[PDB]
Amino acid sequence: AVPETRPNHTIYINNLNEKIKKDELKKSLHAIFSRFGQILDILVSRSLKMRGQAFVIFKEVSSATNALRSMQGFPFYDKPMRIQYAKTDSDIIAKMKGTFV
RNA sequence: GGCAGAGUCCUUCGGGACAUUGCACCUGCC
Repeated sequence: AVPETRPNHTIYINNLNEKIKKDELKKSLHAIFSRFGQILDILVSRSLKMRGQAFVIFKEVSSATNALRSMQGFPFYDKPMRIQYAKTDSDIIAKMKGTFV
């Protein structure tokens, strides 16, 4: 395939298991991604489109670049999964730039 | 303030049938 591949603040992971809880999927993303840097927050949805994926916000855009080079296609919930950068930024960073100026 | 969806619809929100390897940061009842 031909993925544009672009750097962003939040990364989107897909191809996950379809039987994870909300406190269990958010606790695993904060333990691995935090090892690289400090995480701000993690959101997980269980809708049809979101039936196996999550989003993590890194303190800086560089913190997500390293989390993808080492976690590119790694095991998360008893299964292999590839990570692709997110398409847009996170709404929490909208005010982190400086109380929305 | 309880609770689910965040996938569609009947709807008194009480319950109920049926689909999805797919870029989200959100609403409603009382």
